[PDB]
Amino acid sequence: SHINVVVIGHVDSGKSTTTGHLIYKCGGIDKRTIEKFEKEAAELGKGSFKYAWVLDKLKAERERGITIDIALWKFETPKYQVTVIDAPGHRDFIKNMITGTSQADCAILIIAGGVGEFEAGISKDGQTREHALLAFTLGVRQLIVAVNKMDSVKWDESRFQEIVKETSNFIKKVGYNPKTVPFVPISGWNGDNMIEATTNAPWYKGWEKETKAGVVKGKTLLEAIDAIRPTDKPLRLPLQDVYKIGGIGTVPVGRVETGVIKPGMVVTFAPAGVTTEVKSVEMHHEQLEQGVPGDNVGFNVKNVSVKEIRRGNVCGDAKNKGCASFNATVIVLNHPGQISAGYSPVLDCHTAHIACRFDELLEKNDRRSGKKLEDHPKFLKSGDAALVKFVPSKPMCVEAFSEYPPLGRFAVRDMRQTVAVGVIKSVDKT
Amino acid sequence: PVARSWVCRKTYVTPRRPFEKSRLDQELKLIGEYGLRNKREVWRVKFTLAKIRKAARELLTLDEKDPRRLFEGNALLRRLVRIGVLDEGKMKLDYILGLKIEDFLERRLQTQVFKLGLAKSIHHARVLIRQRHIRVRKQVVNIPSFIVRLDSQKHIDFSLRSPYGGGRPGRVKRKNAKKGQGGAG
Amino acid sequence: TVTIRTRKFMTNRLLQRKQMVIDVLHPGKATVPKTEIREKLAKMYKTTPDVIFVFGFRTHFGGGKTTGFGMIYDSLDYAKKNEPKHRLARHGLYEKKKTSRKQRKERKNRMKKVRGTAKANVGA
Amino acid sequence: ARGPKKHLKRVAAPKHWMLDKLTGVFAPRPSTGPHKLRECLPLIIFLRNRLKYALTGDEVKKICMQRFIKIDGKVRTDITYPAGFMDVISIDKTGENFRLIYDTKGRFAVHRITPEEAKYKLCKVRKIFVGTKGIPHLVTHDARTIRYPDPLIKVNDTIQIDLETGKITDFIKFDTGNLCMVTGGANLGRIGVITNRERHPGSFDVVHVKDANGNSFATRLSNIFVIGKGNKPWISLPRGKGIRLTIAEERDKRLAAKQSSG
RNA sequence: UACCUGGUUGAUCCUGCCAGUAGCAUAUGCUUGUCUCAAAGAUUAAGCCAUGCAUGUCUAAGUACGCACGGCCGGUACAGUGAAACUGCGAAUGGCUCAUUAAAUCAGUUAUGGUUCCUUUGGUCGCUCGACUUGGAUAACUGUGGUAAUUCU
RNA sequence: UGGUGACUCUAGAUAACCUCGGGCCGAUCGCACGCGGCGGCGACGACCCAUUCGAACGUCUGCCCUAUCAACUUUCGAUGGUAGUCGCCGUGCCUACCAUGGUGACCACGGGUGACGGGGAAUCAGGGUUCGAUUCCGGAGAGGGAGCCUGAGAAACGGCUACCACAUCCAAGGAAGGCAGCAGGCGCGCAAAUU
RNA sequence: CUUUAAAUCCUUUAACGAGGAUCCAUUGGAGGGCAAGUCUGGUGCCAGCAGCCGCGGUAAUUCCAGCUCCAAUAGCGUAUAU
RNA sequence: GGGCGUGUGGCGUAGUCGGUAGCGCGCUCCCUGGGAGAGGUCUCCGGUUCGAUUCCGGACUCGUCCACCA
Repeated sequence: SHINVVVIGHVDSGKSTTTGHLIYKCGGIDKRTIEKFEKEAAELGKGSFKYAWVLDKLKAERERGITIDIALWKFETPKYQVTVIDAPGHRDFIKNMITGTSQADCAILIIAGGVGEFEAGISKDGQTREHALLAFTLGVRQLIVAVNKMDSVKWDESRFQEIVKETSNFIKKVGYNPKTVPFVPISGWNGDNMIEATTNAPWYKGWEKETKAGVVKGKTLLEAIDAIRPTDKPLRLPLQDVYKIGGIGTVPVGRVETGVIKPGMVVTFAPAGVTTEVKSVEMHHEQLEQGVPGDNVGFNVKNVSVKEIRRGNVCGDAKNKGCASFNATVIVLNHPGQISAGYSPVLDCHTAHIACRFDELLEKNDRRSGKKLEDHPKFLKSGDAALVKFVPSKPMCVEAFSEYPPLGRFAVRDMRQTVAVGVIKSVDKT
Repeated sequence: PVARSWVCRKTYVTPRRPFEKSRLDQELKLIGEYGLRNKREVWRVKFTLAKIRKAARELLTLDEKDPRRLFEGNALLRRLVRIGVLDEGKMKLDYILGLKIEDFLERRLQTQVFKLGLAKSIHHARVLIRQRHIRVRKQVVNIPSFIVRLDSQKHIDFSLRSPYGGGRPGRVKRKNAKKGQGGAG
Repeated sequence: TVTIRTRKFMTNRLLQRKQMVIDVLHPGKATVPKTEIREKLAKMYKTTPDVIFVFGFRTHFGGGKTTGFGMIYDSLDYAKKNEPKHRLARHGLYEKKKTSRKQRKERKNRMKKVRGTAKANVGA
Repeated sequence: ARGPKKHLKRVAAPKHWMLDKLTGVFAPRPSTGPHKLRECLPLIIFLRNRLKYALTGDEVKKICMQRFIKIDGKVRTDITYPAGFMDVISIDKTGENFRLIYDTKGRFAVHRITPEEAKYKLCKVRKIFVGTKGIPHLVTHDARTIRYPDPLIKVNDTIQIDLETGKITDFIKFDTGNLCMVTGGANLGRIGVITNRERHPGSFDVVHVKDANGNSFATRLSNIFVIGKGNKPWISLPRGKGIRLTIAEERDKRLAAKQSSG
């Protein structure tokens, strides 16, 4: 089977390094290509980023040493064909982190074990807490915590147990069940305990997590991934990029959130409003008979220009609607001021990136009990929960949370953060 | 090398002067009296008259007793008498020149429906061709430009499948009957 | 009330069958399917309906006449001997290959690259 | 052409095959043999188009290897064999024998011959070849190299071969008073008697031949093929007997048959 | 259907061109109900090409020790299919394009007594004055390898 | 002996020759098998003679514009005589030796061609004018030219060997390429389809 | 059902299926050449029209609109070739 | 989509120690010239702040260029 995994975590926690090295040991990349990246990285004074260079393809990413856009790579496990979605750990690029997490079925939270790094990551200003919250808010119910950089602390057990304890209390407040989350001590740089059990941690007997089939045990991070698809739902493949290949034509690229895409299917592009036939579906330069949930495919479309469709657009089956307005329950997290009617921030629903206006603040409810406190409040502040009517600036496709969960959850952003996250209750379809 | 026809012949000829009053009237008298659909089929029938008249004219330039004039002459007069254009009593090659444009206009099937009196109108006669309401020799003809021959003149009649003939009643009667018993209980 | 007659009946001592041109008279109703033609021709010659292979039908305008042509055999062994392979499957008694023509060639010249016994091993 | 061709077009094929130009792009290329590609008749045409035994060419493929076809003594398996002039095609399972004689036009007439007439064939010699030991030879029109002939067989004599042995029985002199088969050109398909020989030093000679009903004509000797003595042939003739009445009378004859039947 | 009309002048007869008029293609514009047919990267670039594909082939009857199947009647070779490989034959046809070329190509006409010619067909092939069947390679296959890499070995 | 319009044709006789990179003269195969030994259907294999398939060269006649192209061809073959070589063959095809011819006011030679030729298409009273890259025949060529192998048949290109242009992968040592084939892509464009 | 290798379309058969049969035919013109308003208002040698001749300088038969009308009719205009 | 800018009246444009919202054409009115007058979502909200077009953040709008060969 195929599964998607998004790597999230605080900046410099070793996300790209752990991911690039995991892909290497799984045979996803040949040794000579790694040796090339190691030389190029050394020439820029960054020899300690040879594995991150696997994911960082943009010049701006290699120059700053931080991940900016989403990188899609593959490798196989004894049970699944995994597609990793390396998400940026910097605040300015949380938008790309949301469109990448709304895809993944599972999330690997990279936490640095070094002294000072962990505290900075779980701080009120750390992204470790914001990422896990966004992951759970976007649909990712399965979580894997990888305590990276265990080599800097000489694989100290008390330090690992400390990180596991605090992380458990945190993820529990977010909504996750600490018992269903495996904690794996690793070293993204040395490659310790990633695919093979490390000898530097003789105290570590392995992780254990509760599943619907019982208790599963393991030791490595690869085994944690093996211990991890809405194919029955309408097709929803938003675009990440749009390519113009000579001889082939226009080839949009993206990941399949729900449903299945196949050659010959009549698809519709929203908000563009363009319907055409899919000629072929490819996955890493190999043609497929079909793209199921999870596959980051590149499909060729007929009679459609690269100017008619762009990044942010959502593709779907034309035979199996748009949104004029939708009421949704939102929770203000961090907003330095007040949220009044007219406020038009950007909402990240599944992989759609549209600016929606807080048309009307219907009700203000208590975040814990859900009981209504005030009708038609003048404004909202950090900590408040409320039922708000939204109106997208551009055509957008959303569904009720109760009917289609993957398309019913979204994120609100502004003033340096994710000011709110919510679930759609009802939708007024066009 | 692909096996197909690529043989085209235009069945009509547009006139040289397009905007003179004299020729404009005559064809208007031919459309309205014979129920035609455009001016093209006026010149189309005028084109096939120009084919036969020229084929008759050059036969006169060949002198008499010539077998080619004797064969192709008698071959041409064989078809003119079999389609009800020229009578047996005027079977000779000199008479083709005096044959006029309205002469073929009787032998359109549409006129024969207003000639045999089974159409209220010559313009109603074409619709009986269009709606597959009449047949000739147990063969329905959905085209009015069928050139009826002299032999099938007595075989023109309503089709077998026709409400106006011996067939099923039409949709209007099947619709005026469903409320004729559905409104009465 | 569909009555079938004969046209152009001649023997095939060279082909171990008989061939005659089918004429149909179906007034008021549709072109009758080829299955019901066989048993009607079977009782018209008092022979077995399984070797009656009619095809090539063509209606005349307005209906009432459709014109086809078929072949009736001597026995079923010749009916499997001298016949285009598709006419067997038109009854649904023979199953042909299920391989797409491109899939035949894309494998075929891929056996031109490797010399040896591995020609049968490259495919799947 | 960097060598010999292998194909033939449906439009460039000879018209006496009477090939529908709408069915296929190509024509069945006649294999090389005892008769040229012009005056041959490939066996696929004889089965599918003249007698309608088979409907497609692959339905001739199953029947040709059924070994039922006997062209002039031999059983051929190639459908593209050039069955030329007076090749006796006998078919066993019907017991039916056939022979190619021209019509009044240029085409080949579908003629059933009697079994007592199917065992022998007339052939025109091409040259008197002298073999390597003072051994006289002859090549017929169908490429039959016959050794030790009757020495009175000259260049334009016709000889009567038995197919069961491949040997001569009697010969017919090129002399005035003999029946003739005009084979080639505008007079292809006429049967008449020899009237006069016109000599030509250097070019092709011509002989004038009068038809039986006085329709006298001429044709060069290349198309001339004598078949009989006096007024009697040595083979069975199809209807019309090669007289070539003008198109005035075929129209009368055609209407006469439909007015007598109704 | 061998057909003209307007424009020099104050007006006239003329020379006389210009412009209309009817075709036939190529593009293009507006519009578009049915149905049968059917041209379609020639003009500029005989300019440049990704991918894929268009030339292979076995009969009772050239060479079968791949169990890869498979029969048992088995020890007198092989049931028989049979991949591979060897041999034989085709790949010189067909398709595409029109750059060159102005008695050249080509067309009609003939000449080859100035020439070769696979196959087919038909003749030959005990005509010569000395084996109951001769020799040794080699592919497939078994087995060890190279080179980043090829329809390399 | 026999033929042609005319042979140095064919056959015959003779006197010899039999090319070591050699002219043939079964050192095959299968199904039925019946009478020590004799057979049947064939398959296949060849050398030679015809046959067909062609090609190759010749004969005669036929081409578009142009004189601001009137003289050209020529010992670097131009037209011939002689004798060879080469070639499958005739012949300046080439080589030798002699002769001085060969073409042109009947338009040669030269240039242009937005020129593949022809059947043909469009237009027309009659006469013509224009078109014909385009399915039929034939020619010519597969980036540009040159050279060859194999085979009956190629100066072959979905066969090789060079140079020239363009262009692909590399581990930098090398290797490989030819859509004016079916589609398709860019470019060129006023202009032309589905990998 | 038929068609065909398998289809598609054509033809065949049942069911529905138009009253302004709103299931709504355009393209060019309306001074002459050349079939077709001395219609109406705006425009005022301006914008523009028209292949040609020619029209516009305030009552435009030639511009722009509407109404009407004319030719051809699923076609027609325009460009360029002949 | 990565980096840079541009947005303030009908037009295009100023400007702003953070405090008054402009000029020019335009439309209005007055005697091409001059005068007065109408005319603003300072892209947007949220704060910072005694007072925000400015100060901050955010995305936005358009223009710009680097990327982008399933």
